[PDB]
Amino acid sequence: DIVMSQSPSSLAVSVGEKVTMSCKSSQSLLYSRNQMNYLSWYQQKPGQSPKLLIYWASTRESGVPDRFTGSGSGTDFTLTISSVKAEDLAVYYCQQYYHYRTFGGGTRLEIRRADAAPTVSIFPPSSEQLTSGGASVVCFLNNFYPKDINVKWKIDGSERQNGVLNSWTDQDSKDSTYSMSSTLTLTKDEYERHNSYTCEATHKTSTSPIVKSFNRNEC
Amino acid sequence: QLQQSGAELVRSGASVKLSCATSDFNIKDYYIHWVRQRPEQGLEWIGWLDPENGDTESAPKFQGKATMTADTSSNTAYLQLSSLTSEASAVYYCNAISTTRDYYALDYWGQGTSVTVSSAKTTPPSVYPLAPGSAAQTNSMVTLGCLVKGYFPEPVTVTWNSGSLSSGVHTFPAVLQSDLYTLSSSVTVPSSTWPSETVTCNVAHPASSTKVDKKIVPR
Repeated sequence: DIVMSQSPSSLAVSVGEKVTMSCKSSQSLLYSRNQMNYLSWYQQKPGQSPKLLIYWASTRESGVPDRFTGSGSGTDFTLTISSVKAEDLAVYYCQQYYHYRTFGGGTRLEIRRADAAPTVSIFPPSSEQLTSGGASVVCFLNNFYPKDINVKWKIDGSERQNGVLNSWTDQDSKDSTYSMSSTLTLTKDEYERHNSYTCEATHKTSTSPIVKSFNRNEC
Repeated sequence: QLQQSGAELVRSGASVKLSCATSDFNIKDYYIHWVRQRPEQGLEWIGWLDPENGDTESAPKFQGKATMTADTSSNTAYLQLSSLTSEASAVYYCNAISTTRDYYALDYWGQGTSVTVSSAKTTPPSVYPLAPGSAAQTNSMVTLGCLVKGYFPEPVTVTWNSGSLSSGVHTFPAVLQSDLYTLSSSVTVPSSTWPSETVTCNVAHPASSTKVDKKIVPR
């Protein structure tokens, strides 16, 4: 059984820069009476199926930009991208097909871009959900960078750190920003018990917390 | 272009039958490989099948636990996984490879099949429209959302206006809370387009043949 290891586990680079990631196998992938390296590189963009980029260590698959270059022999291999495009965002894997087939742990490529403050939106519960005894308050924080962000909920001034669901989207292939959803679920009764609801966010992009809120009273 | 069967929910200890078909070529001119990806996990090779003669091979890990067969009549490939455990919950891909054709290796991938191994029952989701609160029109851009709550298992598909609205759309990864999935999606359109024009989010939950269309109407 051949083990594959890749480094870095992840890195971030800005558009236009060159990038190099390596792959190591515990055993040589160079077949003696053949002179071929049984290694391949795959790329997997978020939500998509993986795609073959390189095989035989250096043969580029047709339809693969010349930006990608595969080198190495034996136990050491590298994948290089001359000028990174925002569309190159994805996880890269190397696979050995010498003895069975095994994939390395993969290298995650992120894109570095200019900082961007998030656009925040808060939503009261649906009249339909309330008619069912539930009450979920939602807050969206879209198109921001870097990914690091702090969100806290407040109800009538009191913060709530229990019953909050948060989800981050993968970096956007177009603008390279991140978006996030934060849902606070309560019972209709607890919801009808209070008046003010607040979604408060802290991002390095501002020295002041971005706040959004509403009062159940209004319509 | 490869077509795979739909999401499957199977009971622990049961078995599953996965299909991979095509009509854009004879599956006899290819080798069929199955690959799986567990949540927040890397790629894992399972085995290959030569439709041409029925020859197959499985990774040690899947020995005598994964039957692979083919029906070249309907140009379909199958993969049977027996005595499934919770660990087998993942996204299964089929990959059709060929190098005997042209000076370049032919590489095709399926879209993937989500297999969830659990003792829980399928649960259709509740779709709630998220309209802005009174204060959200005195601006230029407006954000709307749909909350897809309490479903099982993954995945769900969400579109807006049947795909006519894609720019400005953000669909957040589902979060698991109390053995049920919750996911949300947002779309931002010009304040001049909504509410003047109708915005609808469409939700489909394969596992339960559930189809929902929920129009976003102002409060």
